[PDB]
Formats: sequence, structure tokens, C-alpha cells
Amino acid sequence: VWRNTEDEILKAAVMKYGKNQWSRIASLLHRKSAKQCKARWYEWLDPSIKKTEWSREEEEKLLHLAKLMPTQWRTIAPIIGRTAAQCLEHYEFLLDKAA
Amino acid sequence: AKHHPDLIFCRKQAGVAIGRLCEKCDGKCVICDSYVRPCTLVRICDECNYGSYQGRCVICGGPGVSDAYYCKECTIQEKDRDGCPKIVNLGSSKTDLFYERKKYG
Amino acid sequence: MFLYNLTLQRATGISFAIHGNFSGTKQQEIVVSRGKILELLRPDPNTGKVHTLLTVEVFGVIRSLMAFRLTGGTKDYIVVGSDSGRIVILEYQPSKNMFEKIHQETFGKSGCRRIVPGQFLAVDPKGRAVMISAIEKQKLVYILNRDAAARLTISSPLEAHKANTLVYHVVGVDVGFENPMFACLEMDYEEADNDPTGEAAANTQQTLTFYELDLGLNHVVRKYSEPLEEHGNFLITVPGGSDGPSGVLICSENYITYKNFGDQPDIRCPIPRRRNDLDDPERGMIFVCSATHKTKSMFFFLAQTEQGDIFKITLETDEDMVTEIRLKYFDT
Amino acid sequence: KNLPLGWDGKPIPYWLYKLHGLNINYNCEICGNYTYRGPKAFQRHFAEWRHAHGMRCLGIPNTAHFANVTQIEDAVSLWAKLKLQKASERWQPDTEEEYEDSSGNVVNKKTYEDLKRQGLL
Amino acid sequence: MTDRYTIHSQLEHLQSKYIGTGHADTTKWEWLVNQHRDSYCSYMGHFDLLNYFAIAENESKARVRFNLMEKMLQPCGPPAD
Amino acid sequence: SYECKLCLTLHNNEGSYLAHTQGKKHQTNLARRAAKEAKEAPV
Amino acid sequence: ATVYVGGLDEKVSEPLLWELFLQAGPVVNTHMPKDRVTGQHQGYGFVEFLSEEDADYAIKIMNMIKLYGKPIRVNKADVGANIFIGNLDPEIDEKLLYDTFSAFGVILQTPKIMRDPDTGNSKGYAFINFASFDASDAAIEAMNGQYLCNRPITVSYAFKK
Amino acid sequence: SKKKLRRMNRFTVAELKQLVARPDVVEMHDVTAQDPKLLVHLKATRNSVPVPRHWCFKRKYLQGKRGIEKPPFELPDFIKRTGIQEMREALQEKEEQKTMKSKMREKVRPKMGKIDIDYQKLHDAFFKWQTKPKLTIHGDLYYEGKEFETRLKEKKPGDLSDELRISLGMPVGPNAHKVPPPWLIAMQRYGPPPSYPNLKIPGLNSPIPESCSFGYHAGGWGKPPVDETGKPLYGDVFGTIDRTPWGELE
Amino acid sequence: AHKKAIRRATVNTFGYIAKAIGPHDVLATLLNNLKVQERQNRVCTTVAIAIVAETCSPFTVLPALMNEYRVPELNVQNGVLKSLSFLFEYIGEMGKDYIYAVTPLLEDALMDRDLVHRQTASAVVQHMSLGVYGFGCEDSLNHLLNYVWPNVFETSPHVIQAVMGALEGLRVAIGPCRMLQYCLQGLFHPARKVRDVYWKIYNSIYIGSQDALIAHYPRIYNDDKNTYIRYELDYIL
RNA sequence: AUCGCUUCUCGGCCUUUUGGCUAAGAUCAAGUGUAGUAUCUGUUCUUAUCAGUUUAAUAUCUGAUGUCCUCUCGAGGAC
Ligand SMILES: [Zn+2]
Ligand SMILES: [Zn+2]
Ligand SMILES: [Zn+2]
Repeated sequence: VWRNTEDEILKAAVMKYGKNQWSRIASLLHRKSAKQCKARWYEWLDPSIKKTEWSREEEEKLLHLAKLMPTQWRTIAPIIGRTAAQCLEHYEFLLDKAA
Repeated sequence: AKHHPDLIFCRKQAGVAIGRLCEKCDGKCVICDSYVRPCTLVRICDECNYGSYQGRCVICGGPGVSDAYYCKECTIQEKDRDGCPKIVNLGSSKTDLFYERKKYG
Repeated sequence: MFLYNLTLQRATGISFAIHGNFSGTKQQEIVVSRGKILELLRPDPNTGKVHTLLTVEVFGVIRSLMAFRLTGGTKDYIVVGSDSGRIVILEYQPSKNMFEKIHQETFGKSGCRRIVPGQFLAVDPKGRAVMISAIEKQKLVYILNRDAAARLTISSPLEAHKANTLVYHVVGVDVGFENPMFACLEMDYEEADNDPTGEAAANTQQTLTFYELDLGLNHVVRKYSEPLEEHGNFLITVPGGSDGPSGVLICSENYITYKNFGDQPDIRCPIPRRRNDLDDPERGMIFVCSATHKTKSMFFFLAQTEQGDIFKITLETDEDMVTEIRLKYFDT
Repeated sequence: KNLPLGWDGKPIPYWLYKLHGLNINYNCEICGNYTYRGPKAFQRHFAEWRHAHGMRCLGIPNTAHFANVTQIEDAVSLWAKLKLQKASERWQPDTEEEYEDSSGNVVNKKTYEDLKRQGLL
Repeated sequence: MTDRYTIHSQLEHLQSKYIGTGHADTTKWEWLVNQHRDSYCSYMGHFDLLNYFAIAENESKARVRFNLMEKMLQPCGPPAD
Repeated sequence: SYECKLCLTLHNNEGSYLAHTQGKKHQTNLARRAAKEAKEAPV
Repeated sequence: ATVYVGGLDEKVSEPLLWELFLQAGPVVNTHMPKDRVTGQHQGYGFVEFLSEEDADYAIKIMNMIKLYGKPIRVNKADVGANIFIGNLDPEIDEKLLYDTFSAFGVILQTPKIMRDPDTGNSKGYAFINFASFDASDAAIEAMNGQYLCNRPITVSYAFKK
Repeated sequence: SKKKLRRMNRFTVAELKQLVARPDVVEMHDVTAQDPKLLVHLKATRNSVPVPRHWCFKRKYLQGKRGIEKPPFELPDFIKRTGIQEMREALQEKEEQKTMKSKMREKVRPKMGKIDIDYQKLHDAFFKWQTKPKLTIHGDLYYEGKEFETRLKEKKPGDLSDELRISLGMPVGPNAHKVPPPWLIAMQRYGPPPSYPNLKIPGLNSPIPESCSFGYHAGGWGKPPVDETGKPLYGDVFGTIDRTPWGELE
Repeated sequence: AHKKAIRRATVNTFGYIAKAIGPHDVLATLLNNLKVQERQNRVCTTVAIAIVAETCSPFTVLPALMNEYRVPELNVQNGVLKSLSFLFEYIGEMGKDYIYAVTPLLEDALMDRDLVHRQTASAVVQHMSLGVYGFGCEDSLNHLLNYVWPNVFETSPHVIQAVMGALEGLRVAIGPCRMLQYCLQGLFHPARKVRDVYWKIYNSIYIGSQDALIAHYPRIYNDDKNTYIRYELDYIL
């Protein structure tokens, strides 16, 4: 997995190099590739991603969408503004709290 | 060997039988674990010299090929005066590596 | 400031002496130990003067000295027990005029320690083993042999370690080609260590004990013990085998006591006193040195008492058991 | 509550308090029945000012020997035996230095000079 | 517990093979008693403290030797209790 | 190696230093010092 | 036993302060309790030397002591408050003059003899700033016209440059 | 509790401080020792060395030394003389300018004999210019913060320094004796300080230090104190066997 | 390499080619290796500097070691300390010329820079004492005892047994008097951790040289019931 | 002198922030086992005596929380 220490070194690298030079950023870290550095930045570390709690507008959206386009989370996600992994876990969450 | 705290010496009374080294172990001291200025020869307990135990590495236990010595530092602090310095127990590391291998290949 | 140390007059006081055929001829010579100096003297039989053939600095304390002669051999080697951690066997080369080191066997650490052998050094009369012993807790026994080339070869040590036992004296009992035997005086401070009043401080008494090799089985067994009436300070071997009985004389304070194992009873004879002397009457009397003169005819022990009075001792014996002890004033 | 006041003007943690052993009250009587918190402060207190005074008032110098003594009767008694000690090891010529007169009998130098200038010796 | 009695083990071993050592629970009595006994065995080894003593009193070296070895069984009083 | 002159901690890597500054210890000590400085405000 | 180190030189450390106190007497504490931000000494300092007469002769000696060149004041812990003086003695010293006139006020100027550069002897004139104008009143009234060291004194509140 | 019986045995600190011959030695916890009379007697033996300060401290030892920053080790003078320092500085800066390419290139094509240092200067530095440092006498254990103690017990006014005289406006160097500190004027004026009856002033209570001049211009030693008869006020302001080592190399 | 034969032989040949060429260049490329990170290579370069110094005399390579101890890394400072440990054990009796050059480095390291700094300066002191035994270089060793001794209350296995080794080297080179003057006050301490350590040290002074101590023990008075004073040693004659 | 303007000049230290193109020009970063320590991150202790355990001492841990009625650890009272 990723540790606070890698994460902060990534944040600093990206903030110096920019978001298209993943190969030198991957050279800066040990046990990390450019594929993985990129995935981490665009999944969790990007300050555009929001980690708050769901407005119930957002949750009525999530439910309506996840019924209209079933199993299509990378397509659902941008229509509501969080990553596909967050949408998906929180959706299962509402489902089991409702079950 | 000053490196592995888990091992133990025969510690019983000396003899006249010189001590012998395996080729892995060749050249070092038996307590100080040095590599230099060897001064006096090793003498081993008769029990730990009896039978199959003749002509082996004091340390390794394999086929002895050369005579074991004591460094000048052991000789000056008189750590050569304690009787048979044969390690009488195998340790964790021998069987440990052996099992890791025998699982590997 | 750097100094350099030279000696001008070697030491001249004598601590131990042994006598034997250290040259190989039929001449008898004396090896004395000055403090840390070993020297070999020879008394000339004609003039009556003593010549000092040789003097060596041994750079150690000499704590004991024995001469010993292999069985069937014609020389005497010198076993030496010092404050080092070894026992050393020396043989004199009369041609080059020097002692040469036959053997040297290590068993412990250096210095006048308390559980490290070196203080007492007994030998066995037929010449098959030596025993070296500390003042407490340790005794080793070395075995001695000839090889093919009839050179001295020495075994590994046996052991007799026993805890909480002082040792007052050790000597080799004379037996003919049985298992060698050694006769330790002893004591056991183990209880006076644990007696909050002082009871066991008194009424703890020595026990003479015989240790016995087992050359067939190669270990040393503590064969006999038995307490002694009062505290005695040393032990004289009684020439055994064919000649004489065997056993030990024990020289305790105001007494001298033959003693042997088997059914042999014990014997005692007070030490004679000087008629009408002025010494504070409580002080006791002991023997300080002794010497066995034994020729093909008889044997007799010269003993000396604190005042310097020599006495001659003989043992009137039936075939086996000695029946009486016969002291006779000799000189002072 | 009454926690110690921290370097940030705040009360320090209860566990830090427990560790430093501040709850423990040490009475310095010589200090006017003062009370200290913490063995650290208590030990410093013997060179701290208020004890310096207390001992000045007592008439016994705040020296090493009386540190960790708190009861005044004890300080006094100890000061007495210490007076005796230093008195022993000191050298008073007046009392020992023994002087023989011209009449060959001994006085100490005190009486020697006394009856010396007193017209006689 | 663990460390307590395991070093109690190692020290029992040390002592029992070496009379005279100590541990955290060694009393004044046994300290000074081993210290006396060693002193005696060394007056006897050293050929010249034996002279010094035999000359300082007026005995012979054999009697002095005998006296030391007599004292060596309770040199400092009876045990603590 | 590195030290935080404020929280008085030691760090093996610079990654460790940065992770420090983003942590409870560093933040609360920083808040205390901000407060303390506010206290320190004045012909 | 307490002494005020005023004019304590900006960099003259507790080492110099207590090394001077020790060279004079039983220096048991010197302290510059200072500006809790800039760290530099407070221009006021508290030094305890156990003996009262030690502190006394210490203050007597440490007047005009030139720590970092500037006279450091050691004592008990500029509106124009100066007296000019005529008919001064050329045998006078400034430390001795501060010791003499200072009882009406401490020396907020070291007593400067208005003497030429050509020869170096006094012209009978001097000037020194006391503590207060009331101090100038007292000093110059108890020293006005009276018999000074060699020439009867004549001192009045300062004529300024 | 038998523990509390052992506690009933535990003297009070004043009990101890009373019985023992030296009470200073007794510390607080000394009471808690299973042998307090022994313990104090052993603390009062000559030449022995007291336990290290930090056995009670809750922080470990130089783990507490932690906070501040430290200057790099400082080479001995006899090793500075040989100039190895600037040599290795030059190479460090060159190699920090180097990049990975040139590093491998010199790994494969070395610049042999680029720079050198001569022997006989190393040999003089070790066998002919060595010196004994200042060592510590028996029993001066080290503790955290020992090296940030200026010094103390230096009761002597004669001991002057360089920073001292500099920020006094007085000279250091060979003319230190002929250099009077600001204290000698009021010393001659009102005696030495009255804790130091036994201090002698250079130029005021003692003779002029050699080649120094009594006088009142810049750089002199004043008008020496004497009475109205001609007797000096303190000391003498005007200055009224076979110690060979025994066995020593020529 | 994973095999110890190869590394031993490699270190030896660093020695040989230092004998062919001068020492300087091989020694410079060897201080650079102390800049790596895996320990086995750095411990093997530490033995290679010792060998270079012992073949071509130590006065050639010491100034460069002592200077390399001034660069700000952990691993190179421990590299030069471990290198001195090996070097003093190798040169043996010729330590007596460099002991004074070295000591100001060791006291500097024994005032912490790390646990491992103190552990490795303690090993240096052990081998340096065993080498300079008998030549009167004893005030240096006592001065270093003052710095090694406070590390007696440690708990890391390796730091505590490095300090023990140092104290027994210094026992043979400083003698048992000094060591007993250091052990005395803590044998009967109030605490018990300090009694544990002090009795371990005292046992190791006792076991070796238990006879030299007869002359050294302190005078302990006799109480009411037993007699603790040795009077034979006060007979005058 | 002031206001408006024009032009020139001096200044701050500011401001400004980089070699064009192409198939982002192309490609790509190989350790481990055994014992042990340290450092960060994270997490956590108002409660009251008193007894005991333990400790160098804290702590820890274990334990109940003057007598009587009642109102609600609290309250009045005869004691
Ligand atoms: Zn082998
Ligand atoms: Zn060895
Ligand atoms: Zn064996």
C-alpha cells in the first residue's frame, strides 16, 4: 500500500514537476512505478478530489444513476463528482444500511 | 564466536588433543572471532574429542583440516584457560536456513 | 624517566628443596627453590662443600616442588607447581647445564588463586601419577607413562573437584602396583558458613580421606574418609609395598599418629617435651618439617619440632599391622 | 483541577503530571512550614532562597551537610555534632601547645604569655 | 519474573563455578568473608608475605601457615543472623 | 538527518519530516505558538 | 549583597561580568535577566556577591569599568542635568571625582576635565552630568566655593555646547 | 508487612546523617539501601568514583542531549599543518560538480596521479610534531552538558583573558602584565575589594610588572599608594634546593 | 557477494594493489564507498581501509580518515570509527604512536552522536587498550574511561556488550585498582538496576585478576559482633 | 510658486521566467534470510481517601467506599 511518507513525497514531486512527467516522479520513489504514481495521484491525492460526507442531494443522485446505468462506475462517477471507488463503496453502504 | 548469543561451550576440562577447523571456518579465532595474530593452539575436552567427534571443526562440526588458534587478545586476557570451547548446540540458523532451502528447492 | 633493573645479589633464602639423581648418575643432588629462583646444588662427597651448579630466574612464584622418577627409570624429573596456570615437568641436561622443559600443561588462570591448583603437589611413589591441588575445591590428577622411545608422555587430567572443602596437605600413599592412592587432609567450612551462633565453628573437625585412581576405568574415586580426633597439619608417607607397612603418619598438635585403612587400628604418642623449659605453658607444639631415610635395611623418619629438636621415628611392626611408634630424641 | 501551568500558559497533561510526581507534598519546616510539589523542586529547595533564610535565622549555614534535613531540632543537633567534629580536627595552639617554664614544669602558651608579661615568666 | 530469575540463573552458575562473585543480593558478610579467605590463600601462596608475617610475630612459617589455615573457616565472626 | 526545532523530534528521511509537519503533534504545537505570539502582541 | 550592573555592555557576557566579580570577591551569582526576545542583556543586571563590604568595594572599583569600551556601572540593586565646574585641581582624577561628588547623585557622566590637547594639564575647568537637577542643586550647593582638592571649588549647573 | 518491618528499619535521613562520620555524602535515597552504613562508608572512601547522575532521570542519556546543532569535529593542530584538509575539500567540490556520466567515465578511464601529498610531512606530523592533549584526571565522569560549563573556582584576579581585556579596552598578549585592567585605578583609590584582602594588584598593590611604568598618562601605573610616612598601603607597590629532575634523558 | 571467501579475498587484494601503487588513490576510492547504504559492503570497505593502513604505514592514511570524520553523514562517521577499531587490532603494539592523535576523536564520538557512535568508539577503546598494554600510555586510557563509563546504564544488547568489552580491555591495561575505584560506590546502591550492572562488572574484574585485588580492597570497619579488619596487613616490621 | 501637458533624464527593486521541431523524440529502473535497537505516525490516563502489592521513589496493580434515622454522592440532626 501507500504510506504517509510516500504520499507526501509524491505531493511534493508533483507540485514541482507537474502532472505529465510521471517517469521522473517514479524515479524519485523506491518500489513505485509511474503507473502507480499516476493512479495514486488521480485516485486520492489530487486536491480536486473531495473527501467530505454526502449531501443527500448527492445520495439521491447516486441512487438514481446507479439504477439507470448499472455497474458502470467510471461513467457514473464524474456525473456526481467523486471517484468511482468512493461512489461504489458509499453505494453499497446505503444499500446495506437500507437492508 | 562473539556473534551469536544463542550458543554454548562444552566448558569442561582441557586435554592434549589439538583442535581442528573446517574450511569455511578456517583461520578465525574461536572466541574473539578475529582473523589475526593467532598465538596459541586449541585443546579440547576428551569427551568432546571421543569417537566420531575426532578431527572436526570445533565451530562448524565438519571435517577438520587445520589447527585452531587463539588470538593474542584472548591470550592476554586469558580466555584460553576455560577448557573445551566446542559449541555443543546447533543453533537456530543452521536448521532455519536448511528448512528455507528444502522448501525452496 | 626510564629505569633499568639489575640484580646484584640473587636471593639467598630457601623455601623448598628436593633431592635426587637429577643428573642420571649415582650422584644425589639438591634442587632448592629460592623465592622465584630455581637452583641446583651438589654436595661433594669428599670435601663436604656444596657447589651451586646452576641458577635460573623463573619469573613466577614457585608454590611447590616435587621430584619424581618413572618406574624402571634412572633419572628424576622435577615437577613444579607455580602461581601460573600450568604444571611443568623439567629435566636437567648435565651436559649443557640447563633445565629443559619436558612438559607444560595448562589448567586455569594465573596468580595465587584459591580454587586453582598449584599449592599442593603430591606424587605417587611408584611413579605413575601426579596430583596437583588447590587450597579449596580443585584437584587434578595427571597420569605418566613411557612411550616406545621411553620418553615421558603425559595424559589428560582427571578430576576430583569437591565443593566447600579446604585442604591442609596431600601426599601419595605407597601401594605396590595397585591403583595409586592419595591421602588428603581436609575440612568442610560449609556448615560454619550457615551456623548463626558459632556452634559449628568449633566442633568441625578434619577428616583424612583417601582418593584412589582407577587406571582400568580412568577416573578418580573417593574411596575412604574418616574424622580425626584433633586438627593436624601434615602427613608423612610410610614406605609401602614389600618394604614396611604402608599408610600415613599424621602430625597433629602435641601428637603424632600412625593411621592406615583396613582393620589397622589407630596409634598415638604424645610429642616429648623439654624438661623444665620456660615457655608460656598454654602454647602447644607441632612438627614443622620431616624427612624419610629408608635404606635396604630399615627406614626411619626424622621429624623436627618448633624449637628445632629433631626426633627419630621407627615403627615396630608385625608382618602387616604396626603395633607401636617409637620416638627418640636425635639432636637440635 | 489545579494542574501545573505549562510553558504555553496551559495545564500540562494529567499523565505527564502523574509521571513528574507533582501531587506529592514535601514539607519544609525551616521554610516556615512551606510545602513543595515534586521531588525535583523539593531537592532544589535547599539551595532555593526561602530555605537559605530559614537556616540563616536558625544560625546554621546552608551548607551541603544539612541538605535533606528538614526538622529544626535535627538541624540543630547535627550542627552541634559537626561543631564538635570541626573543633576536633582544627588546631588550637592556645590549648595544646605545651610550654615548660624555667622551673621546668609545663603550661600551655596561653598561661605562658599570661604570667610572662604578668611580671613573672 | 523472566529476566529476574534468568539472570539469577546465570549468576548462580557463575558463583557456583567461581566462589567469590556476587549479585544484587549480596550481603556485607559474605562479601567481606570471601575477601578474607582470598587474602589468606594468597598470604600462603606468596613466599614473602609469609616471611613478613613470621618475622612480625615471632613464629615459624609452618606454624603461621597452620594458623592461617585454621582461621580460614570463620574469619569474620559467625554468620549474619 | 532532520529535526523539528519546534516539536523537538528527529527524522530519518525527509518524507518523515513532511509527514511530521502534517500531524497532530506539529499542528497543535504550531497553534500554541501562534497563540503565544498573539499574547506577545503589543514646537 | 546585591549589585546593579547598569550600562552593562551589550555583548559583555555573564562570563565577563562574573569573572570580574570573582576577581574582586566571592562571586556567588551574576545574572543578566534580559529582553525575553532579543536575548541581549537588559542594560540592567542583578549580581549577588555574598559579602557586603565585597559588594561595597566592588561598586567602588567598578565605576567607569569599560565593558566593551563603554563604562559599565556597578552599584546597589539627559534633560541637561549636568554641572560644570571652575577652579578645579589638575591633580584630580575622574574616578576619584565621581567618588567625591557622587554622594549627591550617581555619575551619569564621567567627570571630564576641560584640559587642552597641547600639554595635557587641566585648565581649572570640568563638567559632569549628575542624576537629577535636584542632584545638581545639592552637589553644587555643597561644593560651591568650598575648598576642593587644591583650588577651592566653583561648580554650577551646566553650560551646554 | 515484613516489607514494612524492613521499612521500620529504615532510618530517617537525619538518623543517618547523625551516625555516619561524613554526612555530606549521604543523599536522599541512601536510607533505602539494604546496607546504609556500608553504603555511606563506601561513598566516603578516598579516590572512589560516584555513580553517574542519570540513573534516576526518566529520559535516557544523550537522547536528552538531542536538541541543538553542533559544529563538525575539529582536527588537531599537528594534523592541520600538513594541509590534508584543503586537499580533500578540493576533491569534494570537484566531485559534487561531477554528473553521473562523468563519474562512470572516470570509473572507466581514471585520472591517475591527478594530485598527491608528500610523505615525510605525514612522518613529521606523527613522529615529530605530536603533542599531548589536555586529559582528564581520575574520576571526572562526563554527563550531558559538561562541555557547556565555562569554568569555576577561579577566585584569582591575576587570571586575565583575551576577550575580557579586549572588551575592557585593555591589551592581551605578552604585554598583559604591563596592561592594567579598569579595576586597578579604584584599587589604588580605595583598596582591593573587601572580599579580597588577599588579592594583590598589578601596579597598585604589587611592584610594576616588568617593563611597566608607574604613571598617569595613557598606559601607566599611577602614583603608588603609600602612607604619610612612606609605607605602602597594600603589599609593596614598588617591589622592595637543587630542583633538578633526577633520572632524565640528556 | 553472498560468499565470505570472495569478500575476504577482495579485501586482501585491495591491500596488495595498495602495496604496488601508493596508498592515496585506493584509499580515496575507499572513503567514497563508505558513502553507500547497504551495510555488508560498508563493513567490508571498513576492513579494507584497515588493511591498507597496516601494509603501508598508518601515518599515511590516518589524516585522511580523521578528516573524513568531519563530513556530515552517519554512515561515514561510523565507517571511520569501525575502521579504527580494525586498524588498532591489526597494528597491535605500534598503537602507542597514534593513541594521542586518536583520542580527541573518540571522546568526541563518545559524547553522543548516536547509539552506534558510542558502541563503535567503545570497540575502538577495547582494542586500543589491549594493544598498548605495557607501554605506559595510561593517562590517555584513563581519560577515555571517564567517557566510556557513563554508558554503563544501557539496555541495547550491542551497546552494552561493546561497553563491557571496553571495560575489560581497560582492566588489563589500566589495572584492577582503577576499575575497583570505579565499581565501589555502586555495589550496595539503593536501587537495583545499578546494583545489577555494578555486580556484573565487578564479577568480571574479579574472575580475571582476583589475586591482584587482595592488595586493593578498601578498609571496612568492624561492627559490634564481627571483625572485618585485616590486621596482618598492619603488622609493622 | 501652483495646475495642465509634452519630451528627456536619474532611481527603487519590481518585474520576467527562457533551445525551435518530431513517433509525450524513444526506451527503462530484479534481492533475500537470522537476531536486535532506534525514530516517526497513530492511541490513550481528574478520583475520593485507605489498605495491600510492588518500586530506589513514584508509579503500577489489587482491593471497600466515626456510627444511627430519614429528605433527595449530596442534606438536617441527638451524638
Ligand atoms: Zn568449519
Ligand atoms: Zn579470540
Ligand atoms: Zn568438550
